Amino acid sequence: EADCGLRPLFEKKSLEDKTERELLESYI
Amino acid sequence: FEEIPEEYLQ
Amino acid sequence: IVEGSDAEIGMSPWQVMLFRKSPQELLCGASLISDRWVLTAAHCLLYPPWDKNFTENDLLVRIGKHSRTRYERNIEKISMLEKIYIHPRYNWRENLDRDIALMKLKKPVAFSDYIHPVCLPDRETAASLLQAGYKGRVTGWGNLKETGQPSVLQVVNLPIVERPVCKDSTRIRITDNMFCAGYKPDEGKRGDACEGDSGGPFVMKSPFNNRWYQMGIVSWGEGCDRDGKYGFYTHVFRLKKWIQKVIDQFG
Ligand SMILES: *[C@@H]1O[C@H](CO)[C@@H](O)[C@H](O)[C@H]1NC(C)=O
Ligand SMILES: NC(=[NH2+])NCCC[C@@H](N)C(=O)O
Ligand code: NA
Ligand code: NA
Repeated sequence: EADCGLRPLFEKKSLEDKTERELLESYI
Repeated sequence: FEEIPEEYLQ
Repeated sequence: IVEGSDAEIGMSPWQVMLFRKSPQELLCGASLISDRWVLTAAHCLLYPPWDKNFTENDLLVRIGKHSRTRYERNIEKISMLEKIYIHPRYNWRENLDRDIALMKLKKPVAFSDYIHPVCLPDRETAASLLQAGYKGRVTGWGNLKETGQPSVLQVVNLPIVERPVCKDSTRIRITDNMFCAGYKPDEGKRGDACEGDSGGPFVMKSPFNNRWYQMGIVSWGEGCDRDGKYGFYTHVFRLKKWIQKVIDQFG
């Protein structure tokens, strides 16, 4: 869908979940 | 498991 | 999920529970990819060695859940299946090659704070992110240990493993339609999917567009969280032409 993968309670509100940064830090 | 509404099992 | 943690509310709004009607029990995980389509592992629906061959009316899909066992009134939504589609070259005889299936819902599900679809990868997102060391996220209501069961949805982040290491960890023949993920013994950290997590999603958050993509489907393992073993995942992008053909022909 057009807004696939954007979570209402996180990305849509610019709130981060407690461990997504661990994923980002691995994308070197 | 808690029983689900019967509407979904019919 | 072994060595994971409780999910946050709305953390995985594409999570789907495959639920048997009678007896009422969890069968597998799955994921929401549109308002009418759910993705899962073929072995969740068809595995003749275990006399498993479910039909549409055997099953329900529960979407928007957090608690494993509770009926989450006003939050979860329960959908009936219109049709199951299993990959025509799913190899249940040998190694679970092409372990993928789609389920079309009888009616569209309403999106909410708790119900929202995941993206499927394009070629470029797959090439950029499916690299050894890059971490994805696995979620499910499966067992907490190989040898018990969680109150709420569990989550674990795990690194993709180099293909030679995947191959050298098992006697099973690995194919390009699979990848493996998990920590190595020397890495200290732990975690794996386990019984009941099958069919659920392995997701990655693209750093290019900040969207979550489903790269894998929980497919198979040897035990759970064993040192020197890795979880194996269906390679979603490599099977996407089949996904698209099904949705275009039947959607
Ligand atoms: C699974 O069951 C369906 C319906 O009974 C049948 O048509 C199909 O041949 C079965 N598949 C296998 C591999 O046995
Ligand atoms: N990654 C891992 N150790 N196992 C994945 C497959 C779980 C499957 N046996 C099931 O759900 O029964
Ligand atoms: Na091997
Ligand atoms: Na392991």
